[PDB]
Amino acid sequence: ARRPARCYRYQKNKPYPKSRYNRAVPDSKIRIYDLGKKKATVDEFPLCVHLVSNELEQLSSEALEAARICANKYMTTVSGRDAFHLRVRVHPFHVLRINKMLSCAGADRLQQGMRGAWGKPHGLAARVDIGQIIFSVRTKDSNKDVVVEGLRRARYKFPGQQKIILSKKWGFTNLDRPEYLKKREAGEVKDDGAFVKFLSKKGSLENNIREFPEYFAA
Amino acid sequence: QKDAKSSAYSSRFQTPFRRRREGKTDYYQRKRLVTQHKAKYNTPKYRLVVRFTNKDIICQIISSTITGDVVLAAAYSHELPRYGITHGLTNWAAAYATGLLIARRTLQKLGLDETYKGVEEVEGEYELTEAVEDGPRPFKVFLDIGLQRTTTGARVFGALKGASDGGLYVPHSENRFPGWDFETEEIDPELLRSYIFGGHVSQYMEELADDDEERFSELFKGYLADDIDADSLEDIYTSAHEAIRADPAFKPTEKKFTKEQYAAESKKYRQTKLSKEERAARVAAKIAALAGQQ
Amino acid sequence: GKSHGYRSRTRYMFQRDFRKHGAVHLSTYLKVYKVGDIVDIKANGSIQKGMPHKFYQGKTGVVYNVTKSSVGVIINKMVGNRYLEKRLNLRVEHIKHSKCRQEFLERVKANAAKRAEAKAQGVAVQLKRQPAQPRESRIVSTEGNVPQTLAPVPYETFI
Amino acid sequence: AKSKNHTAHNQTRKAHRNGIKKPKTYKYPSLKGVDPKFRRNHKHALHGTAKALAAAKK
Amino acid sequence: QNPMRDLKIEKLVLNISVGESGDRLTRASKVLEQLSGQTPVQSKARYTVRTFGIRRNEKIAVHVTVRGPKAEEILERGLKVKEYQLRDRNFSATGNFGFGIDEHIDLGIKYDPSIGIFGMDFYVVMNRPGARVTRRKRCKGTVGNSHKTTKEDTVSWFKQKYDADVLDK
RNA sequence: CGCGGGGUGGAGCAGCCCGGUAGCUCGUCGGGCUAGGAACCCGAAGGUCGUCGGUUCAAAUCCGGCCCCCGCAACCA
RNA sequence: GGUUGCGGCCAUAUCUACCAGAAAGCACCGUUUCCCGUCCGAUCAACUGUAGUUAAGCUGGUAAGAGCCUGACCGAGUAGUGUAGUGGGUGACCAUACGCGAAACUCAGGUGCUGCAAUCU
RNA sequence: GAGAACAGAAAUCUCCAGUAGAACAAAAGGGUAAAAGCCCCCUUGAUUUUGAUUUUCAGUGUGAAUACAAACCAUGAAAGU
RNA sequence: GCUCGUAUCAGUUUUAUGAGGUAAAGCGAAUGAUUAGAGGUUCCGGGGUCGAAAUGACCUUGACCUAUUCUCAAACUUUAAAUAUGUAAGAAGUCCUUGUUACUUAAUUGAACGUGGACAUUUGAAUGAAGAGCUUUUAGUGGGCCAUUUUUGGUAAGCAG
Repeated sequence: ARRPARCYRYQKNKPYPKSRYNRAVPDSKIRIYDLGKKKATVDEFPLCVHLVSNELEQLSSEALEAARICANKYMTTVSGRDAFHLRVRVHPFHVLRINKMLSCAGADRLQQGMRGAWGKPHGLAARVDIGQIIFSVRTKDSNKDVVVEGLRRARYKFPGQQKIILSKKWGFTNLDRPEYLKKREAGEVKDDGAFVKFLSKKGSLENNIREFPEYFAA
Repeated sequence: QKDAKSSAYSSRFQTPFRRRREGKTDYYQRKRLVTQHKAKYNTPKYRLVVRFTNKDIICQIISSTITGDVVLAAAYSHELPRYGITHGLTNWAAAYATGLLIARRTLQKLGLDETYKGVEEVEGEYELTEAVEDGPRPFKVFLDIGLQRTTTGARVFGALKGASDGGLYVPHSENRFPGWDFETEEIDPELLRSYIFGGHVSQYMEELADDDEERFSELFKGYLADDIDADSLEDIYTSAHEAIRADPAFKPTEKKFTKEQYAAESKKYRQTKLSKEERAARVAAKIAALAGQQ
Repeated sequence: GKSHGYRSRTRYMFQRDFRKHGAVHLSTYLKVYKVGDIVDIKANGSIQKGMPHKFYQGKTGVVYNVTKSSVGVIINKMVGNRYLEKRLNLRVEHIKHSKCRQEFLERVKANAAKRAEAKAQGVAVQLKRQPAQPRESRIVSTEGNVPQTLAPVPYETFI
Repeated sequence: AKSKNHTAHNQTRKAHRNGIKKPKTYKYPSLKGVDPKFRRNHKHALHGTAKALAAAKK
Repeated sequence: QNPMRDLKIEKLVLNISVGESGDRLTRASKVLEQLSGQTPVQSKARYTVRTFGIRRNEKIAVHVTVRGPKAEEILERGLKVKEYQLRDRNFSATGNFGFGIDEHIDLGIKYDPSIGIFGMDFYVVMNRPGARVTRRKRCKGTVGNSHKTTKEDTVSWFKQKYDADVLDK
């Protein structure tokens, strides 16, 4: 039995991470932050959809895991496992405390009241801000409705208000769609494992020649 | 794993002082050598800097300012041929002669030459420049040895002895001189005098002539060529002593040329930095050639 | 319990600097201080003798005493509802000259020079300083500078 | 019966009622705390200059 | 070019790391002293481990360093027991090399029942003129890449001198 | 619900605290002259310790994340 | 302009990898009787400056070099923040008014300067 | 990191890299690289006299500390400490 | 009350010059957290061919090397505000052959204190000044509480700080 999230919704305390001074806190309910075809190339999933926060509040690890499970389940049900890449982009680092006591008749016989009321760790939450992304799903443009609907389903597990925004960037890159297109029909971009490597006008020319040969051999 | 120097390492690296990187100056010792008593407001603290290169000795009387050090007078061993010492221009006797020359030069510059006449008849004994009654105190300098090793019988203390006998009041003990014995805490005046007057080289000459003629012909070849004998090098060292105490005025050289001529020739040879335009030209040529495969 | 030691809550105040640790360069020792000099106090974390208290970090005082490796500084400390005289015995590592007065001496020298020139000629020196005045009339042209009309931009996601 | 532990409330107003007027500065501040070697020489030199000034204008 | 950057032996270090201290180390020091013609120096443990039976500052080993023609003679008399057959594994990346031998009597030392049999580890530190730059006090420097000794030049020098041979692997 | 004991062969106890890691009881077949047996102890298998990151003194017992009464817990209303 | 001794500021000076260095200087370099110090003249000490070499150190040049430094209407008047309202919003928070105002990022340029003394085609 | 008999993850030896990621009696934070770390040599200033000063502060005390004065010593070649 | 009479001033700005490590920011910068994805031998793990012979040699999970910008820190930080904060803006000031000294200097070198000498009607920013400064003595009080903003404990409280 855990406390209702209305008791920890708001960012009342300073950040309280697990550290050398906490050193005994529960494990986060969410442990997997990448789902779907997370190994896909950047060219494969051009469209990106964000579920972003519109409130300054705390998102529980419990709620994060529930919403991630719900959205992943919906996308795998409707369009398939290898049709998308979902990234949970908030990690619960803030530790919530509880002043636990016996709850029974004659409870004042061991309570001690508010004396020594410092709490012990009992949960984890992610501290999110206005406009901060919570979920990021990259997929093909054919899967836009599927992905927005999966994010809309995930929205029900979260407190506060969230928005679904179609990113102007290419997938999980920080390049706009046409700017990335121009940089890719040029020779500046390179396929990494899952992200994109960039060519800059700095650094040693021998290393620049060794990498990105298509730009230079033009 | 030697070349693990990340950009973070190079960014957080704190480079030492330039002279500490060059390995020339000890700043821990320099602070105590240069930090003047504050109630002695601007009165300078004088260091007798002594340095020993290969085939040369550099003795300077140096004060300190914010903009940099200031030299009072300098005496190099390579100038001692003018006074009458050509060989062993770095040995202990030459260190003593250079110290004597720098002390005499400093006293000539300051006008403290007639007073504090120094020790003209040296005997290898321990003695400091005693201040005269009702008269100006002797010019006081402190020995600056730098990174050199303080050990008994060293030529830094040879230069120290030379300057102290020349007339400078430089505070020192006698237990770093040649002739000081560890078992019996006393100084051998005759051993110190022989080291002053070149006895430690004349003795080697005698022994080497007796036992190994090839070594004597190889080293001491200048001594042989000039026909200088072990009994006569003492005479030449004392003759240089009296000459130094006669005319220490420091006549410099002629340079055989002008600073402008030296500058023109050296600049003409020296490599010149590439301009930024030709730097970009080289880069773009590399793009056009190496990347294009001709 | 609570702790209020001499160097309490000085964790960052006496931290040396970024890439400025180690020995102290010799200009701080070659600088001289006379009685009456105005000096700023900024403690050197590396030197632990003659260290000012954390109250006097960033305070400016006047020298009243010069000793072998130290100066005595007069400071007016606010205690209660009044100012009290405090005399610190600090080291030159933590002591440094003040430019606040030096600007004023430069101005007084300039004022004397203008006074002399006035005694020579009488050309309305106007020694006194003045605050920034309201801007006078000017004429700005549009030749090669025709105004560019601007409008508020529409809102777009950017994310 | 717990009570209030500490507050600086009203303290600045109380100070500023008749408060933080600056310290009264004096020409010739006290020589206390000065180097006694300097103080000895200052006594001797002041004696000497008083004698010289008397000789100049007796 | 190669005016004076020809390889030479900077030093040769002979060490015997005895398990414990006492008579065993005393006799190891005796044999090392006899072989090197000079008193050796004994090295105490950096720290304590119970498995090896060593304590901190317990005089684990005895080693000596030699320079010059004596170093050359000891090196060749220790290569004889190897039959001039070393390995590129034995040769190091920094240009030095070494090899361990057992039964020191093979070097030409008669057996004594008290002293017993002792094994040592020869290590030759190879260099060229100019290491004073990195070993002196004033104006320290680091030798240039061209002047730096290497595994390849060391194995070449070792198979040229002593007309020896380095094993394939 | 109070830092209170381990989830160790099928069962209950060593070993956890000083480093090549099957220690007692049940069963299957021999031991062993037996006249069968009863008993005796010797061997074969049976615990890869409820389980994730280890910083490797080969760590999972001497780092940390979830259930179990106990050596027992009140106070005047 | 080169070099050295002593420095000031203490990376524009550091780090990596290649080149060049006339003269002098610096250096490596040669030796072990003395002073001296080591397991070891390797360091340190002394002596010769003679036997040799610019190989190294050192100096300089090169590099769409790392780092560092400087600047920018580069990002950005953004984040933040002092003051104000019987402003909005259930709230969380937010907008506006009068002011101050970043850091990261991007780009551009640079890669020691200088003092005292001595000295050199 | 590379290397050397036993010797291996850990014994001793050797080079390279190494901005301190070590150590500095203890808590933590500062600080320290030809040192404040490690090792060695010498030593007793952990001494005497009585004042001034900073912190807590009432500008009382106590504790601690700071810079001198007059001595007498230690160390070092010395500046100095 | 006293000494004086517009200053031996100021809960303010300005100008000049210090100090700070919070807000923010940062983590392809240190420390500590933290999510994913290329190649290399299994000495620097385990699961398998070419077995009575290695490190001719390849696939999976994972460990370390790289280049990676997913997210963070009250007891993390290169950077770093705003607001608050020290000092100065003159006549007790600025400059000159230095008269004294047992201090100091190699030294009539300095240090400190001085005589004498050059400098007002603009004596050196703004605004105000409703007099400035200085004592003596004594009352009551020494339970506080509320509001905006910053902020701690607590689910919170017309709660506690």
